[PDB]
Amino acid sequence: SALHWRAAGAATVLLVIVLLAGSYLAVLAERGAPGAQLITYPRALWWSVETATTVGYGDLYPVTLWGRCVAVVVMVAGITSFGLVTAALATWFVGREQERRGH
Amino acid sequence: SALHWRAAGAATVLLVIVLLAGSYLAVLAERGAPGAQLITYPRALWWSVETATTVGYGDLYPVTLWGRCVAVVVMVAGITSFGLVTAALATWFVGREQERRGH
Amino acid sequence: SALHWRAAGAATVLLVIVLLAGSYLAVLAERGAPGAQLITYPRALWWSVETATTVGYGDLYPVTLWGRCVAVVVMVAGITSFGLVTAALATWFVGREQERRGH
Amino acid sequence: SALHWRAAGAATVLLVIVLLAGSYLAVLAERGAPGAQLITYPRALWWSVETATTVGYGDLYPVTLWGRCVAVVVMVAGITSFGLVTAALATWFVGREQERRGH
Amino acid sequence: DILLTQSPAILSVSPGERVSFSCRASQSIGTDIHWYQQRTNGSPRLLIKYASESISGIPSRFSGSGSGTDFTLSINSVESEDIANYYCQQSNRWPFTFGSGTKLEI
Amino acid sequence: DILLTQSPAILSVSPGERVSFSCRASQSIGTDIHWYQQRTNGSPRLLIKYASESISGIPSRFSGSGSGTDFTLSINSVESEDIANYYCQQSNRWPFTFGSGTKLEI
Ligand code: NI
Repeated sequence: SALHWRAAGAATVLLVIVLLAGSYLAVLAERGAPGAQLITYPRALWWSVETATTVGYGDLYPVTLWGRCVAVVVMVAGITSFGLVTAALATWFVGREQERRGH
Repeated sequence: SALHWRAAGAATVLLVIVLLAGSYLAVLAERGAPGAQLITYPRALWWSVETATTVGYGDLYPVTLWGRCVAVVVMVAGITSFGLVTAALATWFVGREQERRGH
Repeated sequence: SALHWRAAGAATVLLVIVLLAGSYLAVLAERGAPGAQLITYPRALWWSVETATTVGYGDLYPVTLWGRCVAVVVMVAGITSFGLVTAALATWFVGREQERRGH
Repeated sequence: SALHWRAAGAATVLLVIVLLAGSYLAVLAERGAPGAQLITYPRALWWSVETATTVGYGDLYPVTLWGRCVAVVVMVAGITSFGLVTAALATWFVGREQERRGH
Repeated sequence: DILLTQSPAILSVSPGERVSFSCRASQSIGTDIHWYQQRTNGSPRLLIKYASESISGIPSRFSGSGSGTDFTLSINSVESEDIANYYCQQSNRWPFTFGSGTKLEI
Repeated sequence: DILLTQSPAILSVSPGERVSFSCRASQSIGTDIHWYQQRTNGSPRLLIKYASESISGIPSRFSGSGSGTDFTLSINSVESEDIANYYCQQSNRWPFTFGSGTKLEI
């Protein structure tokens, strides 16, 4: 089927995977760091979504080098996904228009 | 009329709907949770807009599982909308260019 | 000249205008509100940029109905602009590709 | 090779450069300002990424006119890059579709 | 649970003088502070909302001020009909709470 | 309402010595702190803005320092013309406020 639709959805399974692994790696990297708050899975999951969507409320964030390395990956996955859908909706609107005109 | 323009606007009615329902569901889910601040409609509405646009100032955010579930929906609606317009403005600029050249 | 390039730049003059008016209207609406921090032009300008780019650090944000109404406009201008450029860079990459292939 | 792919990657070297210079200029501009927190390179680097991706957690932000001027550049580089990739993924999905149909 | 403290518990003033009741929150609540009046054997009556906003029907001599943790409810020209118990209540964080109350006395 | 406290209220110093006035805010205001000088029967005069920034025309012996809640206004080599009342004022949060003032005395 349509490429743009493959990667869009594919990026949605991937994002979810990174979102779950993120929560796990986050806790693992933050525990051991005095004052760290990203230390239990449940909220660590909420932190991931927050990050991936760049909403960043600031109620939770990493303080260790690895937690942050983990954050950069979640952010990038979030941003790459949300942008690979947009690029998909564009290839779709362009295709439909191209037919409502002649081609 | 033009598809890309239908969904763009349609996503704008939808977003507004999610924005209002969001405010309502937010309060409903957060009240009962000690320390929660998303507890009155007016500000809960300001929280929605904040979320939808991923500006997240951090002055208000959910602390309950359902408030957060509600937040994920508002965020996603905000992001999907703001990206369905971009994909629309692209199908528009592509159409005009395609005529200022020959096709 | 090219439409997509007109609106992109045009949205850049507009954004700057909204960014300046934003700073002015922000102060005007926030002063008078006990505890408000968006009360001097200089920082109010930094707040605008922050908002327009949805970076929201949370060091400054509106607390009055009008300040927030002002914020929604800045956010939307920021988001519409930054998305009207992307849609422009797309019409550009699509045009160049369409020639490096045959059309 | 493909233009859209040149600028996308090119914007990725540029972004990294701005990200590193950002960290350096940030410290340089913030030190000397009482109460400033963007004062050591390591975290200043984490601040850059945060900014570039507009995730803004609010754990670190500039307080001097120059730090902020530096922030506006990082934000814009981040936003322009992340949008020049999207515009690239669009020129790619549009090209593949245009062949899976006839052209 | 936010703790609103109203001290003094009793207030003595002379007819016509300006009086002021204090309410202080255990934490910053912005302006989410609201005042109520309760006379002998009556129910509470909203006097001020959001620290300073006026209510329709309440005598112009009633005013409010404050932010964060310090709030003040004032009454220009204390009369008869003002004799009563005053309470403050916050909406900032759940659950809502009430002050210990302050009794006005002429 | 931010509360700026200036203690001591009076300051005694010997000609030529270094003197320092304290101002402390009830909360963190960053550097939004500004100093004013007021001599007998005169109006206030801006001496320092944003805690440490200098003003054109003010003697180089006047300086300022601080952040958050603790601010200091200093004067290297206290003279005659320095005899006066000193006030601090904040712009961080609305409404602006003023310190209780400190009187210099040689
Ligand atoms: Ni064609």
